[PDB]
Amino acid sequence: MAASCVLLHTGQKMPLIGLGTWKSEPGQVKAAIKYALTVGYRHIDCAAIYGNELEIGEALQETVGPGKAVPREELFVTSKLWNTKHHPEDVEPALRKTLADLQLEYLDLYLMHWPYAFERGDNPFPKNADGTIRYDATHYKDTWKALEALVAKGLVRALGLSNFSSRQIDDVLSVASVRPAVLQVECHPYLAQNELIAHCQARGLEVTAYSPLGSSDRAWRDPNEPVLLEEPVVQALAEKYNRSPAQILLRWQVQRKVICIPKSVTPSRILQNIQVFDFTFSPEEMKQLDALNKNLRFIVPMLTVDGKRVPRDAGHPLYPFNDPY
Ligand SMILES: NC(=O)c1ccc[n+]([C@@H]2O[C@H](COP(=O)([O-])OP(=O)(O)OC[C@H]3O[C@@H](n4cnc5c(N)ncnc54)[C@H](OP(=O)(O)O)[C@@H]3O)[C@@H](O)[C@H]2O)c1
Ligand SMILES: COc1ccc(/C=C2\SC(=O)N(CC(=O)O)C2=O)cc1OCC(=O)O
Repeated sequence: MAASCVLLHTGQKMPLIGLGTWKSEPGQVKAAIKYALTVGYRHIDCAAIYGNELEIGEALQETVGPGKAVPREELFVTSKLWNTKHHPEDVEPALRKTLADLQLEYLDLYLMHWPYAFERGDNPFPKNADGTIRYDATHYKDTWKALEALVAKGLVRALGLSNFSSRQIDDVLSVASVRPAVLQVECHPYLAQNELIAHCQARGLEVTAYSPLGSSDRAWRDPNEPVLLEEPVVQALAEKYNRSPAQILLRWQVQRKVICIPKSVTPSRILQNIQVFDFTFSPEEMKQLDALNKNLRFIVPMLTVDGKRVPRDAGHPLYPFNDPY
């Protein structure tokens, strides 16, 4: 293991650096997984919705397990339950499909991808006549209880939440027999999540930062919005430390003890992204980076409806991002 860890409340050690796999396509992801594991990654972040678990599974079967290059117990694998699978009856089949594709016997962590549900079925984006999303009203508290049964079946070691707000977290905690262990949200110097991180610390949830590098090749970017990797302060620190802008972004987080899952398919970047535990920022440098916070969220679900590109879910009563945190 190249990265250091944090201790989850379950007793699990979670490496502070994991490999993100969103947009890592079938035909490239297998190579990315194998390279990452070889250079010391022991944490992979996956999701059914990314459309690549089948291929990730082939890589893990080659590389991980008895008689292979990496012992299964040394590997931390996260997946996520997609929006169409919030019904208590659909939770186990969804997980078992993910286990099958990944060719694993268990996950180390399984997250509820969003608090709100989509219509049950085999369309991951079910749509109305008008082309807007068709929702299902299963409450996330009922989904949570069904996720708990999976821990009892030995299928998942830990559970957590993705894109939940502080109120929704507290709502889950009021009924949780198995406590969420991790919250995964967008986090980087433009969206520091300071209040939500503090909230999680108080309740025993470790935080994972998704899009820790500003997701710079995300679809339909605003040309007027800044590029986090081009941030002058970041470029300045990169110079000073003889490191890449990406390493500065990741160091800032792991110095805060925030787990980061940067995605890359480029072997050199994969390697450099885990090499963030051999330098330290001064208190003044941390302060420079903390000053960049500006409530700039890059990852907002979007849709094409009637010729215009619109927020997918922003109007939903259960949308997480409306509260202050
Ligand atoms: N829970 C959720 O709703 C959710 C949502 C979004 C993301 N996530 C997770 O978080 C992971 C990471 O977030 P993300 O994929 O949105 O974006 P990201 O990790 O912030 O950035 C990925 C982009 O940065 C590039 N990159 C990687 N390393 C670099 C480096 N060292 N220097 C310069 N560029 C570099 C990648 O290019 P190359 O790959 O071409 O090298 C890719 O274009 C995802 O893969 C996914 O696992 C979860
Ligand atoms: C593969 O399915 C997905 C499709 C779209 C998204 C969300 C996106 S994609 C994208 O370019 N952006 C940014 C934006 O719309 O400004 C988003 O907010 C997220 C998806 O997966 C959920 C995830 O990233 O974990």
